Amino acid sequence: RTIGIIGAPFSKGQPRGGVEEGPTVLRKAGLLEKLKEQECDVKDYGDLPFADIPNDSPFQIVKNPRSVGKASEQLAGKVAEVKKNGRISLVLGGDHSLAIGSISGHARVHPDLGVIWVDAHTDINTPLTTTSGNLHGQPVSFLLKELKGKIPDVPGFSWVTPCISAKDIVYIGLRDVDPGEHYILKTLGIKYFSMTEVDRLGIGKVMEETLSYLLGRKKRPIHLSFDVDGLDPSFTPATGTPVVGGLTYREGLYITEEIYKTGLLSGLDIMEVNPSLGKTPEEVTRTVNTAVAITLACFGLAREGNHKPIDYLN
Amino acid sequence: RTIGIIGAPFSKGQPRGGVEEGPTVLRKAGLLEKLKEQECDVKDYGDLPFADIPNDSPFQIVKNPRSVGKASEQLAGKVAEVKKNGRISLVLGGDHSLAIGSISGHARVHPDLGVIWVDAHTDINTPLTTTSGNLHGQPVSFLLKELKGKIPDVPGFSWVTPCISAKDIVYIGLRDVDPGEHYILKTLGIKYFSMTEVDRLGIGKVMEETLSYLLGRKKRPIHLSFDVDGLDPSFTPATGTPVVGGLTYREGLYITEEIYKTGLLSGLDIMEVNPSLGKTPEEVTRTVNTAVAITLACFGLAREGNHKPIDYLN
Amino acid sequence: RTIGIIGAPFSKGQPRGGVEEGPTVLRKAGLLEKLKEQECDVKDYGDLPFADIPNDSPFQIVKNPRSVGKASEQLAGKVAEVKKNGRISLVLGGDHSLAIGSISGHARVHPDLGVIWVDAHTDINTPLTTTSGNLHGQPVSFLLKELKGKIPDVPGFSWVTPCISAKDIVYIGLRDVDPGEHYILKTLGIKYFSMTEVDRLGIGKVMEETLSYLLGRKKRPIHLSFDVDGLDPSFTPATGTPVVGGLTYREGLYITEEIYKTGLLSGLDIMEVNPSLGKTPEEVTRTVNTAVAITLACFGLAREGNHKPIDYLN
Ligand SMILES: N[C@@H](CCCC[B-](O)(O)O)C(=O)O
Ligand SMILES: N[C@@H](CCCC[B-](O)(O)O)C(=O)O
Ligand SMILES: N[C@@H](CCCC[B-](O)(O)O)C(=O)O
Ligand SMILES: [Co+2]
Ligand SMILES: [Co+2]
Ligand SMILES: [Co+2]
Ligand SMILES: [Co+2]
Ligand SMILES: [Co+2]
Ligand SMILES: [Co+2]
Repeated sequence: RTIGIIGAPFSKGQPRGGVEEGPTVLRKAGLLEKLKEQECDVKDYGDLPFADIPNDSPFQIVKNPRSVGKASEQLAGKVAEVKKNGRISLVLGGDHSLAIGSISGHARVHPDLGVIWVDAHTDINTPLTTTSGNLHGQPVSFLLKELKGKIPDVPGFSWVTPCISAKDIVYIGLRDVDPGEHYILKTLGIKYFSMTEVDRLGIGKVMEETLSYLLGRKKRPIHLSFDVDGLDPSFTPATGTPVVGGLTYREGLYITEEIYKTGLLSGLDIMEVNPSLGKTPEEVTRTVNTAVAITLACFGLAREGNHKPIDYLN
Repeated sequence: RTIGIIGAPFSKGQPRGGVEEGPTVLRKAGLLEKLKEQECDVKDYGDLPFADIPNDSPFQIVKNPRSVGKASEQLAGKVAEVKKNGRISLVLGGDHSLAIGSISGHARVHPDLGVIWVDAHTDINTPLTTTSGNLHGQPVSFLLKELKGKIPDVPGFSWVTPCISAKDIVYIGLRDVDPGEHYILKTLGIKYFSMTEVDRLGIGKVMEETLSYLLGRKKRPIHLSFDVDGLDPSFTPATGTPVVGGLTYREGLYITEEIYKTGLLSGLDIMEVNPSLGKTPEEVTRTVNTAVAITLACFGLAREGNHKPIDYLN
Repeated sequence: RTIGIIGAPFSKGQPRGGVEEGPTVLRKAGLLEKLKEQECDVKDYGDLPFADIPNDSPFQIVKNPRSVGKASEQLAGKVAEVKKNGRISLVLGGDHSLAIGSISGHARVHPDLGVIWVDAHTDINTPLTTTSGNLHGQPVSFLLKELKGKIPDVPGFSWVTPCISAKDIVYIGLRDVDPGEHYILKTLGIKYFSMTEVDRLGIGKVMEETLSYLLGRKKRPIHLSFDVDGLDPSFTPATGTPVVGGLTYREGLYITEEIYKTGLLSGLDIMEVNPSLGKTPEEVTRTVNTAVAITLACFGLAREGNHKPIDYLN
């Protein structure tokens, strides 16, 4: 599998700025090295340099819209470039708002992509439904074609064009969804597997249906947006919006192992890892370690084992 | 959903007296407020004042029988009253012995009720089978019609009349059952799902069968007696009789979310929460928080989300 | 059920010597007493005294081959003796290398035995595939008939005769398998349920298939080799090779409860418990406690309860 690593040290989609350290701690944990330890072809396109936009007052309640909108616009470009290089874009980012540019850039090359959004949240608040104003909780609303007409023209996002339909996305792990967000869920008929469905069906059936749902009619490129708060904070504590009762370490690896096995993974986001929020140096390493393990699984690392195409017994 | 809150600060069903603080810490955690934050109609009937019965020597091995028997008799009355007010009785109690009065009072109004008992124990010891003498581990024996004839006339329980049949109760979560208790299980043919069955079937199937079992022939009012030690102590540590290998936070919420969805919940007990037993201030908050989350789920709070009947996108 | 307890304080199959304390801490936790508390017939054949083999240089990369080979040869003899006494051999050991002698001795009496290997590892490295040289990670390679011809004549194992076929063994819990080990897995067609399969099917189906797999054609004696690192280190931290994402306390007990229920358990190993590796006195007790609970389950202790064949209500 050939990857296109892209560091995205951004945080203006939410209050806490430690998420910008994401690319740093992840790379320093040997991610690139570990990918190469596998049969992975890796090209690191570096960390995107997000220049400061000192003048960026709120748009109504929406915070740092110009900074956010510009970082996603830039990202979208780098992603598109890697997708043109015939590589799977791996976005080691800051907050989840970056998803807007990652998915957008991906769709430019493969407009028929299907999205898997693992998160404890749906992040589909509109600028009028969000109560926090944090954009890392509204990325999905900017992308849905069905929602084009409700989203106001927010400074910094003029370049955006909704690229995915409500039927081309599956949510897995939900356990903290706002009222307006849930209204949108049921109204647009979005397919989701909240923690209740996971508990009911088991992660195997959940993944079986998710993949059947998105790859029913035909095979299409898959984009996986992975918010680390989708996993229980007993696994990923150094994250800004933890919610108890999350997916287990195992369920996290099962999800990714199944996605990889599709052979259709083409876009991947690893978001919301914030070292600064770790209560102890071990919570940080535990969060980073869990984050790396999930990434390796997306590119082939299997729990049952791996082996090159040779005769080990000779 | 309309609730009838009833505080039951009682502890004489067992040794440790910190359980009496149950109503206090639960209410102070905003339970009433959080219920109102939902579409819940709440009337708090206050904390029942249990006067001291200084003269209450053991009956054979059975401890504090008069104190226990009187608190359940009183409770039964308050429950019946709330059930007559057309409200779902919510009993924030002390020890599980109170179940005797809660279920009894409930049955007075709805004699056809079905019982779901979530606990790590079966609490069906008779005064002759119990080895500890603690009544919080014998409540079920006073209620079963099938057992009427074996239970001795214990001071304080003359007012009791067995109200439920062995076939109108399901156990979920069992992992610490005494020999005589197990003998009673198999002999009366009581339906139960111990941790082994949960592991075997999954919580979804367990709940599917539990509800099919109790609501097969017809729909009937449901009484949920929830002992917090049914959940693993990694979730509810501040409890008197913890047993490892318990139901998860998720399984706990799944159970309740499914019960609520029946629309038949009419009686609820939240028992054995003892702040005094928390090893740290966080074990207390973790136990209380888990206790509140389970209660909210019984009245509609869903992990996938909630929304009023309006147009959020306008 | 009648047991034949055998202490095996050995550690030369790996670096750390604290595993030799296994028999000691296990017995001192009341294991023999607790077995008797059940309807178990127990005869403790004592702790095998492994004399020092001061002169034992590496064989290529393989470490302490003579010490290891001799301890398994001795063990095999004691096991065979207990199996001749019509008792179920219970091997409280040190490292997993001892499996070589336990299974070998067992097969002498019941050559048709079936093996269940619960571990986070496959321990099927050959002296030429192992990279660590630690024999506790190669035991399975000495036993497989299919592998006879690749394994070099290692000092200390001249007495060995491969006793099991690749089709008479099931692995459960795998999550850290070496490349050569995985090559062997797929090539010999060994049946296994890694953590991925557990996640996919559930432990109930996994056990259903494992037992159907080994007891399909006919009923045969079952040998359970239980490496405590098969369970998540949140349960068994005092172990030499911990790997996160392991089987839960519940899954561990479910496995054993199901094996016991077969009535065919005839050989049992409880390996890799190392007190010296516990970060705190509680990690040690937690590891030992978990180890005892699993053993009791193999001999009848059920979570739903137990009761003698009498009338408890009289
Ligand atoms: N729904 C909340 C929290 C969303 C959290 C964003 B996320 O999932 O990216 O961490 C909000 O709108 O602020
Ligand atoms: N079976 C034990 C323990 C029962 C625990 C009571 B419970 O479930 O309410 O906490 C006894 O009879 O003392
Ligand atoms: N595969 C590694 C680790 C095996 C661990 C051995 B065991 O499972 O017994 O703990 C090795 O060969 O050194
Ligand atoms: Co999130
Ligand atoms: Co998110
Ligand atoms: Co209990
Ligand atoms: Co109870
Ligand atoms: Co192992
Ligand atoms: Co092993």
